[PDB]
Amino acid sequence: GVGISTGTFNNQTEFKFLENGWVEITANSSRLVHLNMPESENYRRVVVNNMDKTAVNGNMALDDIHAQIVTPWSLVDANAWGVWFNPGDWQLIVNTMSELHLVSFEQEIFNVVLKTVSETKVYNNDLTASLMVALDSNNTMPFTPAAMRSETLGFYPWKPTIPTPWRYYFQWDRTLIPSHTGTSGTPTNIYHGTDPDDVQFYTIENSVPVHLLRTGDEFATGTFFFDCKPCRLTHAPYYSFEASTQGPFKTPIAAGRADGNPRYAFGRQHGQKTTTTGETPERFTYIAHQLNNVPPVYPNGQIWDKEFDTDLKPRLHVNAPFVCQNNCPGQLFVKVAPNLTNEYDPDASANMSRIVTYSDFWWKGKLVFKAKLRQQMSINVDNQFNYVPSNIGGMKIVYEKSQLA
Amino acid sequence: GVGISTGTFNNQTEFKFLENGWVEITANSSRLVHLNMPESENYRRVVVNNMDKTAVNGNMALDDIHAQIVTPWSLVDANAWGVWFNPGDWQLIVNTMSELHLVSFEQEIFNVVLKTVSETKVYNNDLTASLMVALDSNNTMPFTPAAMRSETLGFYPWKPTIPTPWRYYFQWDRTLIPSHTGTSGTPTNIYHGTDPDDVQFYTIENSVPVHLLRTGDEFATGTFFFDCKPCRLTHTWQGYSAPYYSFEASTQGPFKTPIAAGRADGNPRYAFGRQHGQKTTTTGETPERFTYIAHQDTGRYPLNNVPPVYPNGQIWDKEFDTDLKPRLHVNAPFVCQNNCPGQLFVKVAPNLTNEYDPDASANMSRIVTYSDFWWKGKLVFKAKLRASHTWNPIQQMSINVDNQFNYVPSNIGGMKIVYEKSQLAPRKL
Amino acid sequence: GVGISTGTFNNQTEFKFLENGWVEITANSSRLVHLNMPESENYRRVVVNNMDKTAVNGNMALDDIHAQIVTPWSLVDANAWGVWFNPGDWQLIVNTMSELHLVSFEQEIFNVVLKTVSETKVYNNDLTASLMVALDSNNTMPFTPAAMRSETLGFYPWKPTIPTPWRYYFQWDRTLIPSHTGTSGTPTNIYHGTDPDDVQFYTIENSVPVHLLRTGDEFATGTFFFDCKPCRLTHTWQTNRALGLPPFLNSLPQSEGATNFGDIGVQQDKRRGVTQMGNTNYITEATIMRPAEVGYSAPYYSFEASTQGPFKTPIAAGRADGNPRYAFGRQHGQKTTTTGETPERFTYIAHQDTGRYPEGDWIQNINFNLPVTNDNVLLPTDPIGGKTGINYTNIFNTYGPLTALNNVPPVYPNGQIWDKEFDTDLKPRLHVNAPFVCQNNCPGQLFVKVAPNLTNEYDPDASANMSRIVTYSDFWWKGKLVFKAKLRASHTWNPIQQMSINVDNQFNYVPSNIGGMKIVYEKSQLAPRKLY
Amino acid sequence: GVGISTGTFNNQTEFKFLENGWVEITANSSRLVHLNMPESENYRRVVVNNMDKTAVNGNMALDDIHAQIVTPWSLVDANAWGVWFNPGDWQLIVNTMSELHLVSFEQEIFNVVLKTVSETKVYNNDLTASLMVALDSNNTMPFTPAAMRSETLGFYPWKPTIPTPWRYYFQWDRTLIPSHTGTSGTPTNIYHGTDPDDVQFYTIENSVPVHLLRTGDEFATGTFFFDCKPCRLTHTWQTNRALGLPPFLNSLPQSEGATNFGDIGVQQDKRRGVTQMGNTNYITEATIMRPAEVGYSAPYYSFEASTQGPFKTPIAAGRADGNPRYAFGRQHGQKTTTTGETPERFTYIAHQDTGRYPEGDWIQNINFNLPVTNDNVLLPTDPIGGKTGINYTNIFNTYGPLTALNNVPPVYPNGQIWDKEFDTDLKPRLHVNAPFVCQNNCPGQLFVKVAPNLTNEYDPDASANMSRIVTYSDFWWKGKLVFKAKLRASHTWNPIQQMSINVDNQFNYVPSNIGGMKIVYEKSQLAPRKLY
Repeated sequence: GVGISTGTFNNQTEFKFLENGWVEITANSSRLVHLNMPESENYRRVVVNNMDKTAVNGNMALDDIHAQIVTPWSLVDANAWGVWFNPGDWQLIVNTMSELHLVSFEQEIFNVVLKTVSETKVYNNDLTASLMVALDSNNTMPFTPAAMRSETLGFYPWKPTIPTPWRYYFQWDRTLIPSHTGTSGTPTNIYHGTDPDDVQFYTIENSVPVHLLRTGDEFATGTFFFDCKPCRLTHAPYYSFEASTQGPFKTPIAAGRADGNPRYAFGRQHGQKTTTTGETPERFTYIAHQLNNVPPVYPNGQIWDKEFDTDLKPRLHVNAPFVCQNNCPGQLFVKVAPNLTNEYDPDASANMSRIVTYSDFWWKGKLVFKAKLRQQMSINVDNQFNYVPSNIGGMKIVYEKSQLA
Repeated sequence: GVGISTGTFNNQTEFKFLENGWVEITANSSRLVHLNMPESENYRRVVVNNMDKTAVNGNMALDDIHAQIVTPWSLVDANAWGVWFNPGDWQLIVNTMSELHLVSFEQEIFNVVLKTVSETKVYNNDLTASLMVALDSNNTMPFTPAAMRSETLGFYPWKPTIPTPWRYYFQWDRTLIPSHTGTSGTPTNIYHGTDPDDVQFYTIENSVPVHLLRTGDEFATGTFFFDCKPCRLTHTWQGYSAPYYSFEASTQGPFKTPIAAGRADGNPRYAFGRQHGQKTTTTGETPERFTYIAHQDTGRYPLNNVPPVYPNGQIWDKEFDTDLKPRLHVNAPFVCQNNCPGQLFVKVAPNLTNEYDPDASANMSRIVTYSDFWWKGKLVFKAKLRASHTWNPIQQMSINVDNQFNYVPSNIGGMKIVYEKSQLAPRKL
Repeated sequence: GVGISTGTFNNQTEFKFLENGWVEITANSSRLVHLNMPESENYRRVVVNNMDKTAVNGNMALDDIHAQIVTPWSLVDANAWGVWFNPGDWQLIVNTMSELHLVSFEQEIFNVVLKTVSETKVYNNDLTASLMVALDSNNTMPFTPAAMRSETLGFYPWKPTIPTPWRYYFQWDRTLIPSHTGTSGTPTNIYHGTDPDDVQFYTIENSVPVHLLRTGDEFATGTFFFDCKPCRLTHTWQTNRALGLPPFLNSLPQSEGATNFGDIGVQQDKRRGVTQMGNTNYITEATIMRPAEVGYSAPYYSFEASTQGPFKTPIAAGRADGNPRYAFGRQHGQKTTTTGETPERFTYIAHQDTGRYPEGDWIQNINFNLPVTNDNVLLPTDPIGGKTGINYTNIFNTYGPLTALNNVPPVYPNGQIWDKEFDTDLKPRLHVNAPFVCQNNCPGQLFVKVAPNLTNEYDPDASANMSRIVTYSDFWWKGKLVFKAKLRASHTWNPIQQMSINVDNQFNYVPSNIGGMKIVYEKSQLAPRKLY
Repeated sequence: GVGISTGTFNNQTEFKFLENGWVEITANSSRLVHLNMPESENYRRVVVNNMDKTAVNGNMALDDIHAQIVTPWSLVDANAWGVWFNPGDWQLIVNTMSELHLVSFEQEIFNVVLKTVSETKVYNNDLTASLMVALDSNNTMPFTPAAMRSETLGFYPWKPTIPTPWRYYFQWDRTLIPSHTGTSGTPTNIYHGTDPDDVQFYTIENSVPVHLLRTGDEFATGTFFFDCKPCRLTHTWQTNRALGLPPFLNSLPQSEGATNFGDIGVQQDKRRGVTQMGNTNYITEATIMRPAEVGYSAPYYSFEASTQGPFKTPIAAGRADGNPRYAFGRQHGQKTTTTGETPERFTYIAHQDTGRYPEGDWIQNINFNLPVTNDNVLLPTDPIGGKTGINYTNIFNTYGPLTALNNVPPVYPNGQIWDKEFDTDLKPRLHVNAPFVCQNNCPGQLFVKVAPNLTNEYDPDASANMSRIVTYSDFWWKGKLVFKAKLRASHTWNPIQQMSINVDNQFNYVPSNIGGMKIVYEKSQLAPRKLY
């Protein structure tokens, strides 16, 4: 019933030394996930357009036009290195391993809590409510990794996290004619529409089976198994763009030398010193010491990515060190179910009235690696106070290098 | 479920006699433990610096400068004699036993209650919330014995108790040069910092498995068996010397030299609160104190193991990790040779409001929550009955007209637990 | 879980019949027990002293000095007849059965409910809180029968009852030298304190395992089995004068009438017989040697003082003096619709005879000059020590090897069923408060307590008393007391006395028109029995 | 647990057809029963005494004098036809079936919901409270059928219903000497009290096991099996005059018409046959012997007195006198939208005849001079005792050995199904209140009561009533009542009378605009039966 705990928290990293110099690294991660109800229950097709900001000449790069489907579901995405390791185990990993294999992965949701709010405020339990959960075992919905927009789960184990609200790109048509400063006119810059052949409207309910979870039950994924090739730990015009119906896009660069090497911007969930004020994210440029695979990036580096469905297939992915050879883990989508009031009628155009409900549920992840034992990464006077908390409770995770030897 | 209890309260002390003059002494103990949520979840690195008191010349002994990690957890510690034995059982043990061993220790948390508070206050059961419990099985965390700070559980089975909030020493660099009162100059007094090489930052989440306990399920520690040497409940009437009141110093600051003997210099002086011996209905913040003047006469005017001190003294302690280990520990009679029983850490889980978002730098908004959970443990000893070698009788503890009323309550609920000596019998050296 | 009932209510009485005349009387009793939380969680050593009432000269008997350890626990005690039998069953037992054994006993608490109070008032279920239950099976703790204080459970299955807050005598030392009205000064009336070696501080927590019960669990004791001697539901009418062969009447009467008596045909000094007064020729029914003595005189209303203070001497058999007096409240027999604090009272005048009549006794000189002179005889009229109100019977004591007595009768509904034997080396021959006495061990006392339900502001290092959520519990109690009894036989031509409803006591056994019930005392030893 | 349902609502009637022309009618019934807590938890003894109304002369029949023991418990009674059947099912019974037996019966309470009210009004649940449920399987309690007060469960499946508060008769003595308007003084009219040898105070706690039901458990009464005689759904038209062989007719009619009668040829003083009136040669249809007497004349609107005051003499079969008059409320047939205190009423005019016509009766002298003079005949126009309004038929009784009766017909929807046979040594041949009579045991009555939900201010020693949390409970009752019925076969050429819907009675069997519903009365015995 309600009073039985359904799981156990686990955030230890286990290093099981095997025969012939191999080692199995089991990274357990566990977070307390907070989830508020959706803003609206209906899917919305919204087109953003910053024409007033980019109709001016000489800022072709500042283009934001994109059509996306706002989906009420929220995405639980642990695809980032910071979710699984603190600086101690990554220090051990970079210092003592040589190659690294991505082995297996599982998740589970446990100890679901659902609460309601009413007027001053009072918070009450709703034992009858439910949390809608869906796992995309067959990848019906599009693959949307949250590490790109920096919206994965928080890297700190002892603080809660929120899942990112889920959305995907609609397919549209756009043309923009570039120009330099002092150009003698306004180039063409319009939003055509959507090609009907490219219209695709995915929905979680039609696609994936949804498990309704009350306060006393669980959802658990199967142990999804990888077969990716290993990544070694031992170790192109500039000012260029291209364009299509998507609009302009900066060209890809295979390897490094606010340009060249990749720059990561991030917030307080994702390694920034938590207690600093302001909305400004803290940033780093990953100047690595260096086909050759891209290097991992503690903690905003994405771990895995999907192979493309195109006839062509690139030699390497710019954004992740590993790539799904044939299949990826299923994306986990969550949503607090509609808690309706008695005044609901569906034949009124007004949006439905709902009881203000929110959910707290614990997530546990397990991620297994296999690695072969081979500078020395170490603490020093300069970097010392980055790896311990402040007086008033702040903490940061400075980025670190994945290839030293 | 919610409506079914999970364990039984027990404070019985059981004497089971065995062959060859040995006695098994099973000391059960049970308490009701009140746990508030942490003041803040974030791990804090706090430095305290009493330079105002220490800078005055002659105040070297008042050095209270240190650095500590303030954990968002609390420790349930039962490493004190008073938790297990009432005065009558201690009288029986001291008066009839010559030697004493340890056998085992287990624990459990049962009947979790988890309540919330709303504004005039009104109290509501939140059946869904969880109590985090983590037992450091492998002794990964620093061992922080609670008896030295009088932080152990209460010694009265009827009064509820509280767990100590947990905190451990971070490393700090410090130096102080002494100066007597009347010295005109100001000595060196500086907090140097902390060595990078010696930094250690542990968290409960990454170090130990953490069980969640809703309001109808248990946690049970397996019976951890000791291997300690015998403790003698007799004193030799028939020693060593040391520098009196000499304060040595190191990277962390000054520290007094421990002495393996005593007269009142050298003898340990305890200070404790109302949970742990002081009369419960006396007002004021001052602690009750005594000095344990042992019978063994190991000291000399200006070796054998330390006495047991009832009710405030320790039972066991962890052996040092150094290659060369000391002859004895000044603070407990027994010492675990490879591992001590694991430390039990408890915490009320976060209970967030709808307003929460982590991109704000401020502390999280929460629903006020507190936990009442029953705790039970059993501590297994093994003792040998004495034999009357001498013609005369030995000294024995006894109620008498002076100490009579210490052992029974007052006209109101006042109770106190006075210390008794623990090696009354003499032994031939 | 929470919503499943965990037991049944049963207040039936079953009379199962066995071969050879025996009957098994299984008496089920069930109640709804209401328990408020303790006034304070701590143990208190309270000392009571009514020095002002006792300092007045002549009030030796009004002493109430004692020292009691007040305890947060409450005791669920069912040791009284009214808890088990209603008046109709008692009619059946006393009228039909002769002997009455005690076979077994068991208890169980079930369907625990537990609520909280908060301010107007709102009552909320507090499911996760606990009721704290203990059963002292080994009888390590002091025995405390609730029957003596009118503190047992209620005698109505349809009224909720309450448990008694438990308390036991701590040791004390006291001296109270007597006085009469208008004595020369103030006698010594001081409270010494407590001697150290008799101190005994008991607590539930250290002594017995305590079970924690939530809204959805039970506690049941085992079936205790007694070994008590039989109690007799008959009574003996024969004093010494009624034993043996009566004298041969040589001259029987020739007509009916109270005035026409029979006559013994031989002069008193010429009669034949056997007598113990060897220096006398007279043989009379007052002087003929009987086989033994039935009953015994005792110094009635004598007070003796051990170290704890004065107390009355118990008298084994009554006539007045000796006969017990029961005072009881509205749970236990007083009319429930009455106002005021005055208890309803009765004196149980037992039918059993074998008492003494102190105004009829006398002592005379050994020489035995039968028309006795004043100087050779001592009467109840004669003062002892010059006090006009005291005579020799107030100090006399005929207890000896020749004395024979009966056990005290049962007293429905307020009396006590069983009792524990003293732990002394030499034990008493009877108990004045119960017919059955456990020889080795008695039913274990059952203790109950509402567990601490703390508020967020708890701080055990502070000296102030703890703040608790106001909690209270209602739990159903059920018990099963099994008797074994023999049926009587019509030994004699005449009928015997039986209990019966008549026009006088009719309305004592049915409720009034506003719900007022009462239970009135019934005699227990109606039928006569041959002593010799 | 709390959230798992524990039964299924069912109100189907299933007609299973066996071989040899029998039908097993499985009557299921289900009702939501609402129950408030008792008004007062004590058993009360209340005397009703309307001396004001019966002291007016001539109001003797308005004697409402009685003592009863009002109890906290409430009774669930389903002993009425309307609870089990609807008009369509009743039609299929009475139009098709000849005999009806009673086979089985079982009950079950399920899905107990308990709620508490706190002052605006907010209705909170109380998952820990309990509902007491008792079953008198042994029939130890006083039997109390609720049909004779119209307090059975309601007859509509969708409406919720309430159980009757329970009460039973205590003993009393009364005398009421009758009088008429214009009498010279006040007759004796006094409540004598109660006699001790007849006192009987039953309590549910002491006499049956009582189960506690929390929200999540059931109580299932086992299947009770009847042994009652067949109730017949046919009626007997044959009076004494219709028995036997008719006379031979010589002059049969030759034309059709209202006045075209036949004639018996022989003179009345020359007919052949057998007659009882031996001194009379004349043979005729009022004279010819018949095998036995059908029906009996009884003294109508006669009253007799016993220790408990006056009462009416019942009559087995009515023609007015004897015909039962049913008064009933909105649960039990009256139009549910009606307002005000007035029961809907019907008088059940049975089809069966077997009655008497008092204005047609007469007695004449044994000589029997045929054109009887005035002084040789006692007509119903003749006074008895000089009273012009009271004739000989008012005091007449001709029950005898030759008297044949039919059992009382069923009455739909308010008629009682079964009744308990008297515990007397000599038992009545028929009961007038229900067709079936249980020879040894009827089904155990099912008593219900909300448990005491106390507050923290309770002490038993207070004279005032205990303070309770205002509680009420809703629980689902289910019942099955299995019959066994024989299908009729058409013996006659002609068609029989049948129940049928028509234009006049159309809107009695369907609801109104505002949801009102009514259940009108239906005739039970329709098809004629061959008596002889």
